[PDB]
Amino acid sequence: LSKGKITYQVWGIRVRNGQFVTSSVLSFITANFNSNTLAGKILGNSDYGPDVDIQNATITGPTFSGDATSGGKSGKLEGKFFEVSIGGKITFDGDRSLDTVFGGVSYEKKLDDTSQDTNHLT
Repeated sequence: LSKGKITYQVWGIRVRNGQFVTSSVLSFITANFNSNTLAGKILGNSDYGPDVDIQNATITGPTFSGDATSGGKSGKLEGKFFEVSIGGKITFDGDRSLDTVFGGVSYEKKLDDTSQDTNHLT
């Protein structure tokens, strides 16, 4: 994970009414391994509830973290990189019903991408 961009296709899980419900037209998260930045959005639905937005997260080695917002609440993102895959968790201290674990697989890899941005690959 030394350079390039990977755009992942991701799904979150929340608990609603004593069951696990998934999120989501696709949810992307993009990791830029040049600039060590990450961004994306988990799209919800009526059961999973509000979308999760991730602007300007950070990458260090095979780990990433940052802030997220969902339903007006701010969350703390932590996750890992492992077709390759990604997973993580987002905690919302102001409303813990928004807490979610997510995972995903690579949608598009550009390992020789030399851009600095976290715009999704298509």
